[PDB]
Amino acid sequence: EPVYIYTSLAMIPRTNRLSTILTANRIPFTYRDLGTDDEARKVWKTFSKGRSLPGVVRGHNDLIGNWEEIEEANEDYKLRELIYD
Amino acid sequence: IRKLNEKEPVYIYTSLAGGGFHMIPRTNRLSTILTANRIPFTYRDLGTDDEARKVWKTFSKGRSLPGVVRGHNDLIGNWEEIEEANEDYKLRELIY
Repeated sequence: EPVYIYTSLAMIPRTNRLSTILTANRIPFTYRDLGTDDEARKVWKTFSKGRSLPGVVRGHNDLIGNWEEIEEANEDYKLRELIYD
Repeated sequence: IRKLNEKEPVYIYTSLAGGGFHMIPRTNRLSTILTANRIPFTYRDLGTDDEARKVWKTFSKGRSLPGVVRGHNDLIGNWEEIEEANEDYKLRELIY
């Protein structure tokens, strides 16, 4: 399943940190800009439960976590949380 | 398999970490033009998007980024070609 970093390009530098963490864990990703991407907007609004952007989404609508949660999985180094939910 | 009975998606191919000459201002200008013609789009970042990178390398003919692409690989035009066209665009994306 493809992995995305949900963002708002017009969110904050935190996107760059997220990108660095995924690359470090050899996780390929592409960006999704909620400023222009209605699918991403729908997914983030439905599932974020008020969590702030940015974040990581797998496939069409599997919200893995926002930046803070991704940070947390990374210091536990279980960021490959996102392939097993 | 792919979904039927819908419009081909439209992309602005760009490089979000810049580098390319006037990459961000030209991207911003492209965005304004597409929005002006009421054309929905998403960005493709060639820095992280390998297929978008491959598409541009194959079809750009040396044209500089950013540009507009329809579907998987229908390069409509780069920023300059798109700039000139700003008479009717809808015709070049939807009628072609």
